[PDB]
Amino acid sequence: GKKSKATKKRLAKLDNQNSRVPAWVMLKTDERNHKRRHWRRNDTDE
Amino acid sequence: SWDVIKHPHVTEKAMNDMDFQNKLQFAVDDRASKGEVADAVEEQYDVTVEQVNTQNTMDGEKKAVVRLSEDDDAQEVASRI
Amino acid sequence: TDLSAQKRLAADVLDVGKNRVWFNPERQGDIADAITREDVRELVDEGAIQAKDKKGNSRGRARERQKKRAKGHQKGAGSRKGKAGARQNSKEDWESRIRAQRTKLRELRDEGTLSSSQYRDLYDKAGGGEFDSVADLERYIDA
Amino acid sequence: TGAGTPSQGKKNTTTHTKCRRCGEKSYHTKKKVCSSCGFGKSAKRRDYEWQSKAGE
Amino acid sequence: ERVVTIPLRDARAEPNHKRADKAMILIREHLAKHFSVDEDAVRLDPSINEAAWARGRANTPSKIRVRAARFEEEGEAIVEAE
RNA sequence: UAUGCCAGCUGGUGGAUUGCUCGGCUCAGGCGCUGAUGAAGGACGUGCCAAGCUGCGAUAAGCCAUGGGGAGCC
RNA sequence: GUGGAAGUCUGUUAGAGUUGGUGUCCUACAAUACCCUCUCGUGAUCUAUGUGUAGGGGUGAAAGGCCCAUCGAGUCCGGCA
RNA sequence: GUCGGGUGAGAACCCCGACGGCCUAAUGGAUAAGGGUUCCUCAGCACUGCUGAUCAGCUGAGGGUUAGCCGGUCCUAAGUC
RNA sequence: AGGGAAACGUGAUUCAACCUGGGGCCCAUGAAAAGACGAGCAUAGUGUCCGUACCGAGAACCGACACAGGUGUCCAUGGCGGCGAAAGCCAAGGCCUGUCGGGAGCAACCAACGUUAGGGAAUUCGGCAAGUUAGUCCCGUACCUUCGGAAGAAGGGAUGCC
RNA sequence: UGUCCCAACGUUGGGCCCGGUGAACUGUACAUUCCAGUGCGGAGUCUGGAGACACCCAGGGGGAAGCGAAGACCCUAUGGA
Ligand SMILES: [Cl-]
Ligand SMILES: [Cl-]
Ligand SMILES: [Mg+2]
Ligand SMILES: [Mg+2]
Ligand SMILES: [Mg+2]
Ligand SMILES: [Mg+2]
Ligand SMILES: [Mg+2]
Ligand SMILES: [Mg+2]
Ligand SMILES: [Mg+2]
Ligand SMILES: [Mg+2]
Ligand SMILES: [Mg+2]
Ligand SMILES: [Mg+2]
Ligand SMILES: [Mg+2]
Ligand SMILES: [Mg+2]
Ligand SMILES: [Mg+2]
Ligand SMILES: [Mg+2]
Ligand SMILES: [Mg+2]
Ligand SMILES: [Mg+2]
Ligand SMILES: [Mg+2]
Ligand SMILES: [Mg+2]
Ligand SMILES: [Mg+2]
Ligand SMILES: [Mg+2]
Ligand code: NA
Ligand code: NA
Ligand code: NA
Ligand code: NA
Ligand code: NA
Ligand code: NA
Ligand code: NA
Ligand code: NA
Ligand code: NA
Ligand code: NA
Ligand code: NA
Ligand code: NA
Repeated sequence: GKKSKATKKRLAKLDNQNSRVPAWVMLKTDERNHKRRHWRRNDTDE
Repeated sequence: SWDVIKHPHVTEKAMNDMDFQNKLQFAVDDRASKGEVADAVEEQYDVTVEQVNTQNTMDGEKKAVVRLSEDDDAQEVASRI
Repeated sequence: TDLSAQKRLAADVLDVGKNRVWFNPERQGDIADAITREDVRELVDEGAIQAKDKKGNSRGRARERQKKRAKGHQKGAGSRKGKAGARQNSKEDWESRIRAQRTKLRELRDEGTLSSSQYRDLYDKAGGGEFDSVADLERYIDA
Repeated sequence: TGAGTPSQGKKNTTTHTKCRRCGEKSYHTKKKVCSSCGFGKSAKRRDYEWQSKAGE
Repeated sequence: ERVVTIPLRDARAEPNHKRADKAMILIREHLAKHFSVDEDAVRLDPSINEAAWARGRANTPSKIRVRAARFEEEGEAIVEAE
């Protein structure tokens, strides 16, 4: 498939949202990422 | 108004280009052309841009591989920041 | 130790199939430490990494058969599998024969043995398939 | 051929995409019309009274 | 140490396409018994392996002469073709 | 007296029950238009480290003025 | 003899199809699969991508077949408790 | 697959060698769609993997895609707005 | 220039690609437009913007799954074989991941399958299933027929190696 | 010509034992049953007898009018298409 510049931006953001809640936030909140998306098990939009 | 140069892209590969090819890599505003990147670069570091290669990254940002003239030395230009 | 990464590298550096690269069992540790293509070339030069040789099918037995068949053997009814016209293309064979006979008559003409009228008569007869071969043509020529 | 599983295999065509106007993935790239907001068909936004109970 | 002849007739009890494997097991079992040692301690030199697999996985030889030695602090045997 | 039946005891599983309420539901009074001076909505950004939410818009959890407020804040 | 015609023949060439085994499977590998067998294979042929036709309407070499596992009138939500 | 060996707290299935095999219009090589970071490296094993795992398409963190002359871009097709 | 450890060949045959001709067929007639040519040469400057990773499948796609299904193109000239892009065997390349293993001569029973004396369809709704036959050449070929065909009719013989 | 007379032997993968992984169907209760009888006329459970020490492994499926599906057949509905 041939992706456009926009599409590429979106996939990129999606990848970034795919990170984990940083360790420090755990400590700062005295205590999960519900938007975790696997490439195979999940499906993005467009 | 948006600025052309965002910051220096410093990674192992960026180093190799700098030490062996006299190139500097930067994170630039994706609306910027090679031409603009070239100018912005010369005016900020006072050097002579020979060539610019761009790539829209999977990081949402635009990367520019800027090669300086033999007259200038990437290693040094980068050492002052 | 896991040298699968290196295998991939050596195969590209030696320019050979991964399956042909050979790593010296006594130097896993060192190869294990090979991280760069250059590290690889280096171990290659020390002969710690080498490339096995590729085989080729022997054409020995093929050649002997080729000889027998070139001499006229091993082609009996019991050795044919395709239809006759398959073993020899009838149209292709006719083009061979007719050209021979047309080249023949062409020479005798220039050569003077045949008058452009005798030739013409023979040519037309040949195109009409009256001569089984050049020899048969020559024979007929001699009345 | 089974209209089931075996017919699912040819489904590699892209139709509904991320809509420029509403942000939903309902912009039919072949029709150039959004099935969600109506973008490409109507200047006004797509909306219907049946999207909710009659008295609400 | 000594030279022993291992019968591999029992590998025919195992499905034919897998004789080699079974034979290799018999050989280890044999040495372990005849040299009073744990089958864990029996080391077969590759030569033996190559002998058994010589005509493929399905055509193992009916016997095999094997040279073995016994020793060390936990008890063991090292063997090889002959 | 194995396999085992009934009841209980100690521990567990489970999350009922009781207690609690940052949420709902309904009534009532007030109030009430926005947009080409580009709205509402969306997208993508924006933090020292920042994934979500909120805010904000390349001056990006913010800039300025006046009033309030006060020794704390981010 | 030459020529090389054909909704022509043989053909697991590629590809298309789906006759029998009422085999295997039947909480499957699979909400239509596996194997052997079998039919077509220069044509009314097969096929990719693009494109048109929309629900009492399409499309149909016609079986009430097909229109996203949905068809003697699709699907979704509403009428609707 | 088998015998040795490597690493490791742990090895039938992670890695090296030999021996034995499998794939030949594909189980090889290059790609369209589609996927969307799955690519490489390092660090790991609570999850995922039809057993195990020191391995991984898994978990975490980093890195990676450079064009006047390859595509788009331009033209016009059925047709569409 | 490059590349090769080295040698760093010469001729030939058959010849995919590519080029260029001739014939035949249609109650079927086999796009368009941009653009190029037409229309020289030197030197110099400019050539921005988007894609570019990887999978491309018995684990990266669709099918709820690391699904025995489905999914387009190019490589159709690797060797023996042979009519062959067929079988079978083997290179190059890939793989031991169509991913759980250990043990019993390993019984009954089941799935796939081999061989069964004498008989030979008695089996069964039915020859279902299985089997027989087979490639190639020579001889030879009935009824019928729309004169095309029937036809590989049938039937008979040959077939290796040196 | 193993379709049959009439079956036999063998080959591979299961089946059986062991390590690891690890579901579903189904369940008012009780339940070791058999022969008879009786009952809404088709009973493991009533009545009379008979038999019956408990547990477990493997089997081929006689019974639980076995499990699966608010019977398609038929009739009825001031039902539908
Ligand atoms: Cl491209
Ligand atoms: Cl010609
Ligand atoms: Mg990342
Ligand atoms: Mg680019
Ligand atoms: Mg001819
Ligand atoms: Mg359907
Ligand atoms: Mg035909
Ligand atoms: Mg055919
Ligand atoms: Mg179409
Ligand atoms: Mg009908
Ligand atoms: Mg649907
Ligand atoms: Mg990887
Ligand atoms: Mg690792
Ligand atoms: Mg690439
Ligand atoms: Mg798999
Ligand atoms: Mg018999
Ligand atoms: Mg009879
Ligand atoms: Mg009878
Ligand atoms: Mg039959
Ligand atoms: Mg009923
Ligand atoms: Mg009826
Ligand atoms: Mg009616
Ligand atoms: Na996906
Ligand atoms: Na940056
Ligand atoms: Na108001
Ligand atoms: Na945040
Ligand atoms: Na003629
Ligand atoms: Na079939
Ligand atoms: Na309708
Ligand atoms: Na309704
Ligand atoms: Na050949
Ligand atoms: Na495995
Ligand atoms: Na039989
Ligand atoms: Na039963």
